[PDB]
Amino acid sequence: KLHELKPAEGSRKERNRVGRGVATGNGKTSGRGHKGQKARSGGGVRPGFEGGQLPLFRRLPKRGFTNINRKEYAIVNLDQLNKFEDGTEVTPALLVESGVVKNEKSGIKILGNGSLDKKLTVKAHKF
Amino acid sequence: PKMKTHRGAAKRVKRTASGQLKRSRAFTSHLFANKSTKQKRQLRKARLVSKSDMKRVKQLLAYKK
Amino acid sequence: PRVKGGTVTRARRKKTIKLAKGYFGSKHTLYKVAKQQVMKSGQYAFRDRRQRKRDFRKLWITRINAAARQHEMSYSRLMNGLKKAGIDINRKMLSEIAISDEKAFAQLVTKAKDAL
Amino acid sequence: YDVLKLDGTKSGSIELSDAVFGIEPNNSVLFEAINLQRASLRQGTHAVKNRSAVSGGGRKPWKQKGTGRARQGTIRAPQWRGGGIVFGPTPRSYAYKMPKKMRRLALRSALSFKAQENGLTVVDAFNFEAPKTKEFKNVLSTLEQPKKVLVVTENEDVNVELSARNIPGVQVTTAQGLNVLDITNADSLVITEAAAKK
RNA sequence: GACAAUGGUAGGAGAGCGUUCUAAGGGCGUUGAAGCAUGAUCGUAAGGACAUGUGGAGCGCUUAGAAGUGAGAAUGCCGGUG
RNA sequence: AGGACGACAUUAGACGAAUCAUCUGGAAAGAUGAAUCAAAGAAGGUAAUAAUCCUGUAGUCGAAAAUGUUGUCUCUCUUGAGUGGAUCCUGAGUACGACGGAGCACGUGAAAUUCCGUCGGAAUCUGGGAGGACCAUCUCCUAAGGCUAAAUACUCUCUAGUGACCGAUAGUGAACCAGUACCGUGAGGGAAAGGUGAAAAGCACCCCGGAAGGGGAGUGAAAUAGAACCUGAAACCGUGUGCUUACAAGUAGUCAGAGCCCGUUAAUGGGUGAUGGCGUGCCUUUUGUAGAAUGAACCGGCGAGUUACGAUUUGAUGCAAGGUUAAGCAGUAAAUGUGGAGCCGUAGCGAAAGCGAGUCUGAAUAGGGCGUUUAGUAUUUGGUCGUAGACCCGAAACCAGGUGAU
Ligand SMILES: [Mg+2]
Ligand SMILES: [Mg+2]
Ligand SMILES: [Mg+2]
Ligand SMILES: [Mg+2]
Ligand SMILES: [Mg+2]
Ligand SMILES: [Mg+2]
Ligand SMILES: [Mg+2]
Ligand SMILES: [Mg+2]
Ligand SMILES: [Mg+2]
Ligand SMILES: [Mg+2]
Ligand SMILES: [Mg+2]
Ligand SMILES: [Mg+2]
Ligand SMILES: [Mg+2]
Ligand SMILES: [Mg+2]
Ligand SMILES: [Mg+2]
Ligand SMILES: [Mg+2]
Ligand SMILES: [Mg+2]
Ligand SMILES: [Mg+2]
Ligand SMILES: [Mg+2]
Ligand SMILES: [Mn+2]
Ligand SMILES: [Mn+2]
Ligand SMILES: [Mn+2]
Ligand SMILES: [Mn+2]
Ligand SMILES: [Mn+2]
Ligand SMILES: [Mn+2]
Ligand SMILES: [Mn+2]
Ligand SMILES: [Mn+2]
Ligand SMILES: [Mn+2]
Ligand SMILES: [Mn+2]
Ligand SMILES: [Mn+2]
Ligand SMILES: [Mn+2]
Ligand SMILES: [Mn+2]
Ligand SMILES: [Mn+2]
Ligand SMILES: [Mn+2]
Ligand SMILES: [Mn+2]
Ligand SMILES: [Mn+2]
Ligand SMILES: [Mn+2]
Ligand SMILES: [Mn+2]
Ligand SMILES: [Mn+2]
Ligand SMILES: [Mn+2]
Ligand SMILES: [Mn+2]
Ligand SMILES: [Mn+2]
Ligand SMILES: [Mn+2]
Ligand SMILES: [Mn+2]
Ligand SMILES: [Mn+2]
Ligand SMILES: [Mn+2]
Ligand SMILES: [Mn+2]
Ligand SMILES: [Mn+2]
Ligand SMILES: [Mn+2]
Ligand SMILES: [Mn+2]
Ligand SMILES: [Mn+2]
Ligand SMILES: [Mn+2]
Ligand SMILES: [Mn+2]
Ligand SMILES: [Mn+2]
Ligand SMILES: [Mn+2]
Ligand SMILES: [Mn+2]
Ligand SMILES: [Mn+2]
Ligand SMILES: [Mn+2]
Ligand SMILES: [Mn+2]
Ligand SMILES: [Mn+2]
Ligand SMILES: [Mn+2]
Ligand SMILES: [Mn+2]
Ligand SMILES: [Mn+2]
Ligand SMILES: [Mn+2]
Ligand SMILES: [Mn+2]
Ligand SMILES: [Mn+2]
Ligand SMILES: [Mn+2]
Ligand SMILES: [Mn+2]
Ligand SMILES: [Mn+2]
Ligand SMILES: [Mn+2]
Repeated sequence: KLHELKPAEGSRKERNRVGRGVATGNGKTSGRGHKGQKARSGGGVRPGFEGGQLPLFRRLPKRGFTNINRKEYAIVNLDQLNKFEDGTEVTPALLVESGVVKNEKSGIKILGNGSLDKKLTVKAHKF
Repeated sequence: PKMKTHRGAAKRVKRTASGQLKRSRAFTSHLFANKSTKQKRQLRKARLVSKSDMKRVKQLLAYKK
Repeated sequence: PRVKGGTVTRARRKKTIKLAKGYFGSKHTLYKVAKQQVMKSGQYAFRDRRQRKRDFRKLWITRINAAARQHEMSYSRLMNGLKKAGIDINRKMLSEIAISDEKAFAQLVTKAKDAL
Repeated sequence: YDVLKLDGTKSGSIELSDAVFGIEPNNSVLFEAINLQRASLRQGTHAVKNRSAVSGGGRKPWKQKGTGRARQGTIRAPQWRGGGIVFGPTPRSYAYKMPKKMRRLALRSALSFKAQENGLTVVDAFNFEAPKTKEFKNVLSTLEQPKKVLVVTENEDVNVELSARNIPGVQVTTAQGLNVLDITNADSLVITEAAAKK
């Protein structure tokens, strides 16, 4: 079948060749249909922004992991070779509730609404 | 080359939402006592970049969130 | 890969020039000039194909006017009687009968002369 | 399962292998890898002349007005004879990449077509130099053939018309297995594929 | 099978024709390839064949890939000739 | 800090496998009928397209000398380690400050860190610097002396090769005796121009002519390939002539149409055209152009939306609460194997501390903003934007180096 190939229907379309005959042979008609036609994207001829600015950014920001932890029937944690967190800077455990199993949670900074349920089935807190 | 971010807008945008740019609002600097206390208290609460302008400013904050 | 100009041009242009075949002078020999003439030539024929339909109906009408006139009847009157006669022949037929058969045309005349 | 014909013979010593080797059909991926292969196999050595900065030149051929000729800039501007070439080819990469799992989806769907048509498995044997392989290839087989094995130099069949791709079942490529209309496999070679393919 | 719609500049959308190169398949070719010339040929268009003369090596078809892919106008460039 | 022994390499080269017949033909490699080799079916050449005809290829040997190159002897050069501390020593017109600059991604700024000019100008293991002004504290270091390979950049040149790069207006400016004819005082600018044939067999000889050139005769497959030589389009120039034309006002055609002449890709044919109807080229630009607005003498060739990298969106495909690699190694300038740093997603809200399916404002568990209820991600065709000259051609000008008072 190497001589009768076919691409998946829907991929691939013949690119548009402007300016090659009279099934359209152009672009616009005057003004900035000049080559490298300007207007900055933004620069709409009077401010555009120029209207307030509010700023900072500082340091420490955690990395969330919600109580969708239908892991094993117990065991410790932070072990995320398991398919859960990755690219963590800390590890808070939040809610969206379903503490459907009992285990011992361990990460830094647990959310109060979460930990109320984690400790209401097996007890669990740490740093 | 990577597109540069218009950092002057980014100092006044805040993205978040479901793609909408947040706010910042005008006449909020100085020269009070000519705006109404009604105008004053209301320009305090913030409003998004408009549909028509996000059509124009879409490229500059492409890297915000 | 570079594509050369290649044959495609000449073969295209010769197409046109062969269309300009009966034409005068360099309207039959230069592409640039013969292109314009062949364009117009069909631009005429397109309208002329419609016009000939009316150029011909007018021919029969006058011919009918002629043989109606010979029976002391205007073409105006003949068609009014033929309508009320319920005859539904059409000019090109009506006129051709007037040339090929004097008697047959006279009969339809008298048919249309009553029913008036 | 599939018979294992004796080299040169008929010792149809069956044994099992399939699923990620048979069973699988797919095509839409199978094409897209074939293109990724031949994309990558080309150097883009082409480069056209003047980005008008190429070619000696660049005084203004005559003053603007007063001449009655058209205004001109370089005598190498692209509409001249011997001028620059707007947007010629330039050398470039001509070669993308496709996600890992899909690369594997290719080869299975490649080999599975050979299973759905026909493709032989074999004992092995070896020695030195091969007009003999024609007799070995005439066991039955057909016009275009490849062979696989973890080892190498059993391929002094480089020089056969057609039929002269032979690579380890780890150097296996979507070209052949598509190009070639039959394929012949040492066991263990076919095992080494079955190991990796899963 | 009825029944509807089908003027059109900027401009959007769609489907295609042809050119060169690549791949695989399948071919043609000194019993004459490309090219050139001629014809009253075929297709809705771009365009495709066939026959003959010329010519004396090459070239097509299918499927897909890629493009220096299509000219009538730029007081466009170069050549030739009015 | 310089020189004596023998392995490899560079600079000449050698061996190197296997075909015959026929048909066509000027010639066989083509077709066909039987063969053979192959660690060699890469490539080019040979009277047409050749694995087996030649140069070669895979492969195998080969160096007098000359460098280059190393293993190793010699050759130098060699003194190598720890405990405690009184009192010495660890780079002064320096670090540092002010002033004027300059530099750090960082424009004097809150301006650390680093360098110049100019006046000032310290300390001495109870020392000095640094940690983004500064002090304290803490931690890391130890400036004001020097040298140091590899991984990195480049290609005038050499050898060996590669290309979905050009194929004579292309490709170098230059396939040819190109930086040459040619132009300028000069710096400097800078062309055009390839192809007989397989083989020179390049036309002995007769003929008209002073010759040029030509008709024969000849070589050749072909000179209707004869040198300004393959093919040999078009404009343009001519010879012949079938139909037509000297009372007619014409963007030249179109529609109708007798007459005459011919006979095809054989089809409700071809050429011409008395005469009748209709009828102000094209392009551009325009409210509007037959326009007396613009452009083109004609014919040919050349001649303008590209690519890279980012963005966004659509479509296709793979996986999916996940998706996915970058460099780098491996590989045959692949594919691929590797590599999970990294990026995006699973959570949002707030300027922020921060709290979290909710948060922000707020005194409020009022209200109100953004969010919650569920899908992404990687590659890629297309569209579009951004960065690039960014569709093409076009200034008057500006700056920098030079060249000119013949
Ligand atoms: Mg945020
Ligand atoms: Mg606003
Ligand atoms: Mg200049
Ligand atoms: Mg080999
Ligand atoms: Mg012959
Ligand atoms: Mg012969
Ligand atoms: Mg043969
Ligand atoms: Mg040859
Ligand atoms: Mg100083
Ligand atoms: Mg070389
Ligand atoms: Mg003589
Ligand atoms: Mg020739
Ligand atoms: Mg001619
Ligand atoms: Mg005007
Ligand atoms: Mg005009
Ligand atoms: Mg799903
Ligand atoms: Mg709320
Ligand atoms: Mg709400
Ligand atoms: Mg100057
Ligand atoms: Mn299209
Ligand atoms: Mn224009
Ligand atoms: Mn415009
Ligand atoms: Mn434009
Ligand atoms: Mn420009
Ligand atoms: Mn910024
Ligand atoms: Mn702003
Ligand atoms: Mn204020
Ligand atoms: Mn007011
Ligand atoms: Mn080419
Ligand atoms: Mn052209
Ligand atoms: Mn230049
Ligand atoms: Mn002029
Ligand atoms: Mn050039
Ligand atoms: Mn329409
Ligand atoms: Mn209509
Ligand atoms: Mn349009
Ligand atoms: Mn479009
Ligand atoms: Mn053919
Ligand atoms: Mn060709
Ligand atoms: Mn072009
Ligand atoms: Mn000219
Ligand atoms: Mn030899
Ligand atoms: Mn030999
Ligand atoms: Mn022979
Ligand atoms: Mn060799
Ligand atoms: Mn020191
Ligand atoms: Mn300091
Ligand atoms: Mn200071
Ligand atoms: Mn200062
Ligand atoms: Mn600090
Ligand atoms: Mn190199
Ligand atoms: Mn040529
Ligand atoms: Mn001179
Ligand atoms: Mn020659
Ligand atoms: Mn003579
Ligand atoms: Mn002869
Ligand atoms: Mn000539
Ligand atoms: Mn010639
Ligand atoms: Mn008169
Ligand atoms: Mn007359
Ligand atoms: Mn008049
Ligand atoms: Mn007329
Ligand atoms: Mn008229
Ligand atoms: Mn045009
Ligand atoms: Mn006029
Ligand atoms: Mn004008
Ligand atoms: Mn003019
Ligand atoms: Mn022209
Ligand atoms: Mn836009
Ligand atoms: Mn663009």
